[PDB]
Amino acid sequence: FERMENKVLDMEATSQAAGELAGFGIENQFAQLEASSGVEDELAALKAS
Amino acid sequence: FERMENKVLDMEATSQAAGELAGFGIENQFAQLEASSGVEDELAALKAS
Amino acid sequence: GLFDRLGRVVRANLNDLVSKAEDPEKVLEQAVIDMQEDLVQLRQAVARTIAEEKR
Amino acid sequence: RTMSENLRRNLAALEAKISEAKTKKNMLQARAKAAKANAELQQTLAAAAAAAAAAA
Amino acid sequence: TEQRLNQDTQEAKKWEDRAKLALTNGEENLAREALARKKSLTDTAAAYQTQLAQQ
Repeated sequence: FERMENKVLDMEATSQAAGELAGFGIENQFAQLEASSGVEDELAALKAS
Repeated sequence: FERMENKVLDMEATSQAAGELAGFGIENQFAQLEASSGVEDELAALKAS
Repeated sequence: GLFDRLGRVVRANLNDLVSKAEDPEKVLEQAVIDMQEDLVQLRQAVARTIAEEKR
Repeated sequence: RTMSENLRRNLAALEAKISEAKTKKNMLQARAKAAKANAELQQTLAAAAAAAAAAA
Repeated sequence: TEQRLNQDTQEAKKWEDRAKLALTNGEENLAREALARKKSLTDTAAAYQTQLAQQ
C-alpha cells in the first residue's frame, strides 16, 4: 500500500509540473485578459449608436 | 451498494460536462435569443400594414 | 561543430525540397480540416477534466 | 477550477481563428485561379509573337 | 468574383444585426464575438472590389 502511494504521488507531480510550465508563455497568458480580443474601439463606436 | 453508487455518479458527471461544454459556441448561444431569426424589419413593415 | 554545420546544410535542402511539393490550392483547405478536428479532440479532453471538478 | 477557466477561454479563442481562416481560404483560392488563367494567356501571346507568321 | 462579393456584403449585415441584438440583451461579451466575425468579412470584401475592377 505504501509502495503504491508513492507511485501515485509521482504521477500527480509529473502532470502538474508539465501543465504549470505550459501555463507560461505570452499567448496563453494574454488569453486570460478580458479585453484581449481587440475590437473594443468598434465595440465602443457601436455602443455610441 | 456503495461501490455501485459511485459508478452512477461517474456517469452523471461525464454526461453533464459534455453537454455543458457543447452549450457554449456562438450558434447555440445566439439561437437562444428571441429576435435571433433576422426578419424583424419586414415583420415590422408587415406590422405597419 | 563541423558535422553540425554539414547537418544543418543537408537538413535544410531536404526541407526546401518538401516545401515546393506543397500545392497552395490543396494544402490550404487540408490545413483547415486538420485544425477543425484538433478542436474535436480538445473538447473531449477538456470535458473529461470538468467531470472531475464536479466529482 | 482555476484551470478550467483557462482552458475554457483557450477553447473559444481557437474556434474564432478557424472562422477567420475559413473566410480567407475562399478569397485566396479565387486569386490563385485568376493568376493561373492569366499566366496561360500571357504564355499564349508570347508563342504567337515568336512564330511571327505575319512577318513571313 | 462578383457573386462572392454580394454574399460577403450581405453576410456582414447579419453579424451587425446580431451584435445589436446582443447589446440590447446586455450580453456584451457575445457582441464582441459577432464584431470579430464582421471585421474579417469587410476586409475580404475590399479585396474582391480591388480584384474585380482590375479584371
